[PDB]
Amino acid sequence: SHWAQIKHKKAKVDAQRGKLFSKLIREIIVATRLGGPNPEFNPRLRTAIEQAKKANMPWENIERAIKKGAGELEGEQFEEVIYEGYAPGGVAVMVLATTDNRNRTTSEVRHVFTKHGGNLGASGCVSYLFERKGYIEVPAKEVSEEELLEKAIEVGAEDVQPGEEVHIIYTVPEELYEVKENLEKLGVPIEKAQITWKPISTVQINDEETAQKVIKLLNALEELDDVQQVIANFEIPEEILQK
Repeated sequence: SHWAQIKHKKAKVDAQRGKLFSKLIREIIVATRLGGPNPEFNPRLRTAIEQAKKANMPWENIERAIKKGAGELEGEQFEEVIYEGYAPGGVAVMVLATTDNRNRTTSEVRHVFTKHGGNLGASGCVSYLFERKGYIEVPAKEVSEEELLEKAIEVGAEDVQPGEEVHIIYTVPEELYEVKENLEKLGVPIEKAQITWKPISTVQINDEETAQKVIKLLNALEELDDVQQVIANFEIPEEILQK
């Protein structure tokens, strides 16, 4: 279950909503800038819109976000940037950010890494330790380990890992939406469907001291509005101590 920690079905559907919506708004903006404001020719946008609706984000905010990503070109500038660096214990970290000011975000990220004993590196310092994959989340509460494990295989997934709160399904990146579609067509609810990076191997970290620094670093990166996803290749002995 190495990092699938939303604590138990989302982090907080009350105090944390502004932050979550801010990130959903960014995804709609970038999906729009990347494949157009017309969802019919934009599967990513179709999915971003759906996730926003599922999270109870006002439809007026969803519409506003699409106009911002399309009415783009001067007066915005949101782009996706990938940061790569190392946390203590030799743990590799990729950070997927969507920002309107790269220099600003880079400094915020660099500060976070340094504060926690890590080090932001240059483009390419860790990506060879990960692979780009489709990532699908399905609510544990609503399905079963057994039924889901079978359906994942039935649709033809790359990798599956049960969860206490969420089950995770990985796919070939180009087949992310095809798999999502086939899973919903079989009755499986989808909580999230997005492109992510998956470690090709993990780094075992047994020093409880080091483990805590790694986790605080990752948590700190998550607290940045500019950050969409944080991925690391650590391997920690079943520990819930902290976020």
